[PDB]
Amino acid sequence: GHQQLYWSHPRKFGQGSRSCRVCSNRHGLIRKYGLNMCRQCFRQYAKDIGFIKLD
Amino acid sequence: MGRVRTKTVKKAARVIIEKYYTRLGNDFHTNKRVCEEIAIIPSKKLRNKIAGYVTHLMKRIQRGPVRG
Amino acid sequence: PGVTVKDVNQQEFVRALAAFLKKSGKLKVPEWVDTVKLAKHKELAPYDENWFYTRAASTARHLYLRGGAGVGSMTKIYGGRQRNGVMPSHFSRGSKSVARRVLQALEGLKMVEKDQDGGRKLTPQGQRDLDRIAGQVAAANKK
Amino acid sequence: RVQPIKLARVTKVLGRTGSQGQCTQVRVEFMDDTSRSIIRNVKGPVREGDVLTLLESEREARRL
Amino acid sequence: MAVQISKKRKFVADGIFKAELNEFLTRELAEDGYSGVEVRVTPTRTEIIILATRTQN
Amino acid sequence: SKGPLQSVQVFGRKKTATAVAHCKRGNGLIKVNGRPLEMIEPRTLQYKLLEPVLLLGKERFAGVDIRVRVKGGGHVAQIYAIRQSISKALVAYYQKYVDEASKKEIKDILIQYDRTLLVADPRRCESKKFGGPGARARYQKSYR
Amino acid sequence: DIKLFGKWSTDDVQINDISLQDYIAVKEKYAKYLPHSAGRYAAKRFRKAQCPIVERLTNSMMMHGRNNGKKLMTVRIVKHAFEIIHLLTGENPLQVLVNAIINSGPREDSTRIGRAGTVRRQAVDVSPLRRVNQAIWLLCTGAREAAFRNIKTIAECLADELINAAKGSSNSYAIKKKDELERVAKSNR
Amino acid sequence: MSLVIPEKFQHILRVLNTNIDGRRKIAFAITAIKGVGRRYAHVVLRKADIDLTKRAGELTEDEVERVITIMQNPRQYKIPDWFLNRQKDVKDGKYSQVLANGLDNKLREDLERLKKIRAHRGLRHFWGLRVRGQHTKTTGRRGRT
Amino acid sequence: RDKLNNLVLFDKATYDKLCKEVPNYKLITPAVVSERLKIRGSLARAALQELLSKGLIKLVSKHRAQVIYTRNTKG
RNA sequence: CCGAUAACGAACGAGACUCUGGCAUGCUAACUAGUUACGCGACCCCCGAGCGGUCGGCGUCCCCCAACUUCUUAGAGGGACAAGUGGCGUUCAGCCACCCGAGAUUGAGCAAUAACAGGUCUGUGAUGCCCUUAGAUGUCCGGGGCUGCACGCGCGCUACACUGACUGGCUCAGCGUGUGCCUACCCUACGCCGGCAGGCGCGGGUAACCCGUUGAACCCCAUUCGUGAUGGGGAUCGGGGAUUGCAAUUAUUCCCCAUGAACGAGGAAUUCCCAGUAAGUGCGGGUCAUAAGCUUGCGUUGAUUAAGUCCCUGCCCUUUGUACACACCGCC
Ligand SMILES: [Mg+2]
Ligand SMILES: [Mg+2]
Repeated sequence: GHQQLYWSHPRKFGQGSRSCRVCSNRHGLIRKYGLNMCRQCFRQYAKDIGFIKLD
Repeated sequence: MGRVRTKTVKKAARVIIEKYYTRLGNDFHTNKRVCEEIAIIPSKKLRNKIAGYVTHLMKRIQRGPVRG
Repeated sequence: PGVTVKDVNQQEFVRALAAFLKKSGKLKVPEWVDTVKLAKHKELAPYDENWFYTRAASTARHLYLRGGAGVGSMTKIYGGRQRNGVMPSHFSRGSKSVARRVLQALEGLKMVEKDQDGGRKLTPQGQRDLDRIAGQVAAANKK
Repeated sequence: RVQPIKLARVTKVLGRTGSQGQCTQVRVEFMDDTSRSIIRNVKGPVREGDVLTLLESEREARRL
Repeated sequence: MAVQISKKRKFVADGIFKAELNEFLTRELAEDGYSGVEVRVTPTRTEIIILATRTQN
Repeated sequence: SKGPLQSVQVFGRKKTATAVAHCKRGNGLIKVNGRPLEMIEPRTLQYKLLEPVLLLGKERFAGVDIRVRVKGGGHVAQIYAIRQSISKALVAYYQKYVDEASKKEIKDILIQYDRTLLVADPRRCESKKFGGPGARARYQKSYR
Repeated sequence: DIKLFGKWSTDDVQINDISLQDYIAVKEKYAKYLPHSAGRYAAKRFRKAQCPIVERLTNSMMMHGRNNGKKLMTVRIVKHAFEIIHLLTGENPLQVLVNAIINSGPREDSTRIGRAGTVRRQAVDVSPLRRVNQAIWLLCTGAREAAFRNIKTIAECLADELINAAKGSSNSYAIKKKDELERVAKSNR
Repeated sequence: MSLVIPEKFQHILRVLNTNIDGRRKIAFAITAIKGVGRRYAHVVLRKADIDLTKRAGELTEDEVERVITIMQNPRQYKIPDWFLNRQKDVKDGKYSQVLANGLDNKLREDLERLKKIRAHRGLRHFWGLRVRGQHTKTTGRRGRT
Repeated sequence: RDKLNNLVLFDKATYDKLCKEVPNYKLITPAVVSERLKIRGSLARAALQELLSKGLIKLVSKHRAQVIYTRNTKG
């Protein structure tokens, strides 16, 4: 709560630095092509994004 | 194995033979050309499967009656 | 009856050139030649203590075949399999220092030079002697 | 007492047998005497027209 | 351009914009007969046309 | 004996290994990638490279000047692409400038030796599926 | 004329049995300069017969994982093996190859499924295509284990495997195994 | 010139405190010493400036004494410091190479001082476990039972 | 099938035996002669190439994996 | 599907469809792909080749200072349909063989009516209900932990060797990624220092422009080894050094010198698989401050066996039995 230690621990890197841009989860995150998307969320939004399972 | 024609191609071939018997013939390429215009088939793959069956029935009908 | 280095066996050409480098006392060699291995992935130093002449002969014709090749290009060429022990094998590039020393030694012999871009390319005197040894090794081999 | 080994020429393939398709009944007439033809149960791929060895003569082929 | 981003990343970013825009519009106009949306993007401007059943609402 | 503009270019490929043979009028010689066919990397298959020139002899090669550029594939695929490229290039050049009656009397020998010397192999590769290490191989499954 | 490996004409070779004469591809129209041709001989039935038998030998040599695709190695293996037999016998190595296959061809076998309730092993004959396939496989697997833990080279151990089989000296792996298959067919005929 | 075994041949001979074979190649035979690998053998025989195609039983006496002083005093003959065993040692800070049972004495020294200082690594050594952090839940059961 | 104890080098009994019997039979390979003479085989490679330089045998193959020699042609 | 036929005609699913692979010297075009021709060269030559040979050397959109799309890219089209022949078959649906053909079964994607109290509340600002809610099961910080080992099981990788390992030389790919709203994290050529891991300065690249002609491994060519748990094996462990991070001990990873453990083809059992398939063999992506023995792809080398069956194991249909219908995990 005090400012010196509330955010003292850095997260410049690692798995905690990155989160899903739809649900803030940190597991199964796709970082390719700047996606930054939780994978279940990406499977949900793939059609709107433009990804098609041609085969 | 696995060269059995579907009822889709079989039925369509019998229709066009009945409706245009004169314009057809014994040549596959001629048959697929006349089938190109008289009927609206979207697929070339379906198109020449129909013409293949029509050329098969043309040999049958020139030497005997058939179901159609 | 003109002969290019491309028109002889490269196996016999390379050893012929290294013997010429052995005879010509001009090519300088460093003092660690009996000590270090040729690459990261090698389990043992080369059996020929004349490996430096062999390698200088190799990189001589390599710069003949295509120019503009630098140290990283050289370590890529001479790279090889690394067993990785229990891990499955991979590809490890050659050592930089061994290739650099060869390039700077041939530089000192003055039949190779820096390009307008990076890397090094043969001098006209360079391919002059290369086609000279290629012709004579061809004539000896054919008969 | 040992019958001479001879050859038999395949005429037609009867089908498969042995409860797994491993064997194959076949009708064969000897080229020594082309009148006589028996069924022999072969092992392996056999076509029609090719010939095959026979260590005996009297033994025919039953099912399986 | 170095200030610019790669074209592959650009199309991904566009689809990200379209997906998020569609979801936000869905959750905002859920009762207002929301149907769909399209975007036309030009260097001059970007246009958003929302297709719905009750536009007067 | 001096006829210019007398040249063809015929490709040939197998397993993503294209090999374009340039053919033109000239004295009898052969070179791939700037080196003769004899000085090649898989010298155990060096007989297969000189196999086409052995079929119809060097006499039908003495009036021609052919050089090949090769890219792609591996050692075997390059060699096979090269030998079929040579046969296709010579046969097409012969068909272009002189009679096909004598083009046939070498084409028949080529096909009745090996049809791959004139007809490229249609097989390339099969994609990998997510159920096993390879195209059809599947990972080990265990019930206990 | 064709000169497989630069020598060893295939025009003076003969096949003594019509059983395998129509299934061996050593003839002139099946005479190749090298035992290497990716001719798609396994695409459908009864194609492997028309594939040259020396090509089949190199095919049956690459075995047991560490060399399952090294056709170049099996070609130089049969190349040196042809030299070795040609040295110590002098006759046509393709001829001794044909004779070795003929001898090692098992003319009878057991089906092993003769009776449902209890294993019976009904004795049956062997089709020619099985004759060559088993004969070559016995020769190649004999060569495989003849030099597993000794100084002997793969080319040499294959060579004496072929020589003993072709001469019927019964000290060959192929002759022992073929004889064993005959014995059981006699036993349960 | 590929002749018979010489009269001055040792079929088995003693180096330092232990025996090394003679039928083997010189570099690959002196590796039998507890502390020399194939790299060390090659690089000291190269500095010894003698043959490498002859066996260990071809090693005449002056060659024997030549190569043992090399292998006991490597740094004094321009062997690099990074080639050594006890580089920048914990006792004297002095580069050196350990051979024969001298390796076993330095190895024992580290193990007993690790137990003495009661570090985690020494405790694992004492308990007969692994030290490099590798897992033990599934493997290593042969070493215990 | 217990042990081989192959001889690293020649001696009185074997060196003369090699020089008297080797160039007589048809197959002269390092593997064959090492089986016959219980020699090591690295020695066999050195011995055969010295015999080839002595002109008692003729070279057939000269391959990296296997080198094969044969007896001289009688005439 | 064809056929007998109280049925006739349909619809879903299969198919059809989309993508992908092979062929078009057919069309459309390209300095971010190039190819032939030519002008300078550089070297080989010169016995004499001279319209000689090599060049990923330089130029001919440096814009007036060549043509063209064969090779590359990718659009529009075509092309294959059991179409030709022969044989079998009720002579019907089809099957097999062969000529010509690039191709005579390319792989995938999608996928019915329904069922599994199947898995997921730990993907979600999806969610009912319950619990907790200031000494917090909210939330932050620090340390430990998810690794911990008397043992059993599964997926794997490395090997048991000479078809080999080491040393050197020669040497050909294709997928595909590459500088960030948050988010401080990119691929990297060259030159120099270091043996190596690495370090320093200039570059290039938001990309068919640079890395990169992706100089990959396997394989190929020569030397050594020599049947020895041996130069196989690199497990275990000691010492030292670098990179990343705020932090490396319970060792992140990597590099070097050491030691060299079992393992000599594996019981009963058991998995996967039919053509560029298995298998060996590397390389990308995802994970990533650091990183693959995993996974997903890509390419290279490349076969043996079969064109059959219900014997085993499963699954489906028909018949049959039913006191089951919450439907056998039932009723009783
Ligand atoms: Mg479908
Ligand atoms: Mg060590």
